[PDB]
Amino acid sequence: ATIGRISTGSKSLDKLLGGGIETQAITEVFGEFGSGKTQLAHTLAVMVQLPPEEGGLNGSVMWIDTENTFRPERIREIAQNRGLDPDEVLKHIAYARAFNSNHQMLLVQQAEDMIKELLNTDRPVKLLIVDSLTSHFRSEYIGRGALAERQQKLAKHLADLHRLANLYDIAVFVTNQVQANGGHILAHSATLRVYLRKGKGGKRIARLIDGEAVFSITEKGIED
Ligand SMILES: CCc1nnc(NCc2ccc3[nH]ccc3c2)s1
Repeated sequence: ATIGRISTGSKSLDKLLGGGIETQAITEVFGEFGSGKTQLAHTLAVMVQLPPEEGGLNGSVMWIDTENTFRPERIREIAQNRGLDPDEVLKHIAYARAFNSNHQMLLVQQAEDMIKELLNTDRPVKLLIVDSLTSHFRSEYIGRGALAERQQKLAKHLADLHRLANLYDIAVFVTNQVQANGGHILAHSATLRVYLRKGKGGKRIARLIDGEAVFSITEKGIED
């Protein structure tokens, strides 16, 4: 399959990304609590449902929530202000809450069954969100003595996600909380790392890790 791109809603961020986030790729966004990672996730869950002329892929979405932060009301707001029908947009998001890191891993296997079911339809899965990818792994494997096993489980989880992205032509989008009092970047595992932070006057700033884009959080999700 060719590489598809999903617009983020921000022309600034799209330019930094070369057009949007890529299918057949894992995009990892990391930053402090409150930097706006979940707002970018909510916006992408709407954008992917637009036609390609508007930066979408006419796609379905699968969302794995580890922290109870998915907000259907926010999806409705973004959809309404992107000229879509909010009921239709929500109908094409499949949502699940991961109870712990082992259940989170099983949900990715279940995701593959639904991906196969929609593969040959007019609304194939094009976006798989894991928000937040590391939180259960961090809370369940505390202490230096457990770090080796934590890394083992995380590496298998990421390999599973890599496989789905490439095999089924899906954009995988994962968030990761990293700050002074806790958090670890996903080493070299993601296809692409995006650092997100707050700036003066409520602006958000994005940089590619291994220019900068600037945008706001609005009723449209994010925008310049
Ligand atoms: C934990 C209870 C649920 N079981 N399923 C749900 N919603 C549908 C569903 C099923 C599998 C999934 N894999 C990733 C997202 C996703 C969504 S909610």
